[PDB]
Amino acid sequence: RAKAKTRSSRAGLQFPVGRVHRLLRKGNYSERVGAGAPVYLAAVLEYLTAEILELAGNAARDNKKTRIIPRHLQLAIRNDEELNKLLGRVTIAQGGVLPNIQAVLLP
Amino acid sequence: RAKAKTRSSRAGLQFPVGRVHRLLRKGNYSERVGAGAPVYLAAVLEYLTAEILELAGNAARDNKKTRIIPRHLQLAIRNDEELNKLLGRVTIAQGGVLPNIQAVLLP
Amino acid sequence: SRKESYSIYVYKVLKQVHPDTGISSKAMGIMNSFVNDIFERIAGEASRLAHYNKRSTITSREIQTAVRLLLPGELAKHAVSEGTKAVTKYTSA
Amino acid sequence: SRKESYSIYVYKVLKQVHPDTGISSKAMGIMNSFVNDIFERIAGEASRLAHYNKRSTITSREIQTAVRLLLPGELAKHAVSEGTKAVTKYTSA
Amino acid sequence: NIQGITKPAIRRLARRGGVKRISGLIYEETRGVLKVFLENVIRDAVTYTEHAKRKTVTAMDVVYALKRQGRTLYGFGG
Amino acid sequence: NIQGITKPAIRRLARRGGVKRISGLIYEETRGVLKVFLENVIRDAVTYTEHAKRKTVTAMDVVYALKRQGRTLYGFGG
Amino acid sequence: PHRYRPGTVALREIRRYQKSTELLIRKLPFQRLVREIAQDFKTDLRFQSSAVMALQEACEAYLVGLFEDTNLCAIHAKRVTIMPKDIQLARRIRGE
Amino acid sequence: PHRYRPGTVALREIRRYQKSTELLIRKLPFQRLVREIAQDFKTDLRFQSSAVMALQEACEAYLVGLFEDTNLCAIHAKRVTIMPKDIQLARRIRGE
DNA sequence: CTAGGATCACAATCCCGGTGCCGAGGCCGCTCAATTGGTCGTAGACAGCTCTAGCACCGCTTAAACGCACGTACGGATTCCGTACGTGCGTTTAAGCGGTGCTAGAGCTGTCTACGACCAATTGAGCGGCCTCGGCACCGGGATTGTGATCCTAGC
DNA sequence: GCTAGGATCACAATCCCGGTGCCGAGGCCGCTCAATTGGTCGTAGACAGCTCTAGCACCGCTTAAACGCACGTACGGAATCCGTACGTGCGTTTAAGCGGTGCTAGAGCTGTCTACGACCAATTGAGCGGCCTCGGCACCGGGATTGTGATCCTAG
Repeated sequence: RAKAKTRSSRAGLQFPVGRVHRLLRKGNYSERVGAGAPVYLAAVLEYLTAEILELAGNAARDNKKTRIIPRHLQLAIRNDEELNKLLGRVTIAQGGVLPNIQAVLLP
Repeated sequence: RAKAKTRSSRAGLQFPVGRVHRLLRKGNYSERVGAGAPVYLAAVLEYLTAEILELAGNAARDNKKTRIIPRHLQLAIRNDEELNKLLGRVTIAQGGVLPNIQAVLLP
Repeated sequence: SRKESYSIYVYKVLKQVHPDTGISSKAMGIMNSFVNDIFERIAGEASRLAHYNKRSTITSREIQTAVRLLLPGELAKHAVSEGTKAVTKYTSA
Repeated sequence: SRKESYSIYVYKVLKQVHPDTGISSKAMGIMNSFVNDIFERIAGEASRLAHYNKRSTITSREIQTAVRLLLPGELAKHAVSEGTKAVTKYTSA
Repeated sequence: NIQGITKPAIRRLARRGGVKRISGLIYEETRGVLKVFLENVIRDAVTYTEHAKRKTVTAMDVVYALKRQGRTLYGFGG
Repeated sequence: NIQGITKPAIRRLARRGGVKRISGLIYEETRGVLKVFLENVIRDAVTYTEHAKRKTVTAMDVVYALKRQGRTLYGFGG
Repeated sequence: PHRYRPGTVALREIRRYQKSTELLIRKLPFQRLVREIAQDFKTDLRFQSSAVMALQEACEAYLVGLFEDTNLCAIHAKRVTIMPKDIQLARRIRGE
Repeated sequence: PHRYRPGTVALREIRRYQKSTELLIRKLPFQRLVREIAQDFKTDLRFQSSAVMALQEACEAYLVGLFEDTNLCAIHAKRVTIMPKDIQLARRIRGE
């Protein structure tokens, strides 16, 4: 037979298409799953992960740090209106809060 | 063969045990459905339906009406703290609101 | 084209609890929506409970637990009582 | 007992976007939770979409629509672009 | 057409909420809020329509949109 | 044990929330609110534990309980 | 010759509208608004009558709830008149 | 000798706690509270360390959010001190 | 001349008997999905074992909590003003209702093909276990910034 | 000589740097199990065609509601003063935290079995859409009642 080529590599993705497919079949969502659905889902997940990681790494570099910690994730998420909206009812563990003091309280 | 006896009649219920079962099997909830699950679900639904109709009929009679309208259903739901909690996010079409005026606004 | 509804069964329980009381069409639509909603909530919770425990079958236990999780306070107690009575009566035909 | 995760793939992506940046285990747990949550949301909405239209198959269209419904604003546009590109490349092997 | 939501209508809505006195600036704020809400709902309803390959928005599309936005509506088929 | 949530702790929590001045009656109210929240979460977590026929509440049970109340927690396995 | 003191008619209106259930926004204006808004998403869009009625039911319910919360906010400030700052506060707390 | 005017130390504390991320309630008292509360539902209940840690983490986040909304409520009434009425209003608006 | 009261005039309201309509609620046939009786296999129940991780206890060491005290500043009560909003009337407008006409498109049916489920044979992607060393947390001690007040001056 | 604005100062807290050392991030290893390949085949949905419904467009008529304006009053907002009670700080106390030790319960896994649900065929009756009709409701006029705003009266 032919040398095994992963479905991820065929789509140029880093996320596991085969694993996404298996999780769909065994997650009791529908009777059948199209061939393109796992590819699409994996690509979307990858894009979102890339975006968040990019913003967290940027926040880390501004802090002169070389490792991402929950704080940098909180900063990245809460400083982007769109990401904040997506993750509105989400609590990042060990994230803390954004520095915000009401103007009326200042001396 | 023997005369057809409905599963609803076996359970002493008015709700359709066979239809509750069919809806469960074709609703993509699980690969398998126990024999008692539809019976239990139907009984619970029936109980809730009995409760809300009793309270709505009581509200109608208090309003000198013989037919239940959406108003009576709003009255029943919002005047019961448990039912209100269960249906907290629900909007009843044509239901209106509960008469409530803040004490500070009174003459 | 037939559109299945719970209208008949709602009318039946209504005749049990209020023999002389009728129901408008609007209220009948409301009741159908209510029943469908509660169904979806309970069944979905049971599905999640099955998946979490690495089980396939939704049994009466999953339904009971879902009811306890969704119905507040005394509504759970009586709903559980009703379900248990019905299941018990049914298994003995 | 093995416990499948997204660790390898999220690390690969990080190494692609930030070759000289690492990640703590705690942050790794955060990322895993994030991925699982967003996978659930999108798949669940696709399933509901399929059911609404009396269809039994989840295709790329359901995923796309789910992505539009979930992701706010510009997030959706780019995600859709990424998904379409991936599907196109895959179909041409 | 947003001006069609006249001041008396907004007053009536406030009266149902048990509100006694109204500032002159409330009407414009309310109009804006309503516009935002309607935009969100119609965006979801149209998305649902597009998925079904329909060209007419049905009541079901609106009901579903409301449900997914945590504003479940009873009385229109679900 | 509810008294173990001391006045300084509540003050610290308020400080993280951006609070500058605190009334003396805030402490009893906060304790009550916290108790209610905790009761709700623990109730659901214990229900999950009992359904699994376990005698130890796991972190997953807590995560699920929080999730279903619309307070999804990241960092503890989902 | 007879003039009711400010507030009496307001309270009478409160009672009347809190007792009735019909829709309070004019149908045609609302329909026009809906169609105008939908136009930005797709052209030549048709609408079921029930779709418009559902939209109107949801919008009115939402607005009534918002006015209720706004009223509660106003009273907190020892006031009886609602202003935009009250709506903004209510919405902010609600998460909108 | 030197005495900072009321407010200075409060703002310094705000800055410090808003910059840090550690949990602010003492672990042991919280654990004892959790165990006391769970006792009313089921006896002889054991707790994973991570379960307690998750509960504490979540509770503190919830309370911080509530204090934030309470603070916003206070400012609305032209006050800088939070009182129970502010918490009550915040919770009411949130739907709790 | 007082405040509180009793009395009055009026509009808005709740109430009753009469009208009549269109919906609710029952009866028709029938069809399709709910029921009955059967075989088959695998998912879950039950018993046993392991070892992990939870519970319980003990001894120091501080860090933080508790308590008390002095004081300032912030909450709150009181007063006055003016303007913005409520109330009411006359005019205008466009919403609501009815009736007609049309056609686009929703909804349904029939055909057929693609393409998704399933299997057997294959194997390398991903897993847990092990090792390491450098990014980080902590420390000491300087430089830096900011708060609070003390002393000085130019101008009133 | 008194005052506002400023310069100058004390000193407390924070930011910064260089050194220390540790234990978590990250890579390597063996291997297994679940992802890939090639093939079979059944049915779900795409596509075409057809029908008939209901959504759109238009018109006329009535009248209820919106609008604009006039007037007045009561309410928001600004200002002032009091006082108490929360904040900052020093001293004493206490119990949280950490490290260590020991026990054991129960969570997780494995093996075996059986009973339970899936699936099928045969069949029959529940409940569906269509049809009919008569009484509960919405509406009306005339009335009795209530509440609001104003007035005259009383002992004081």
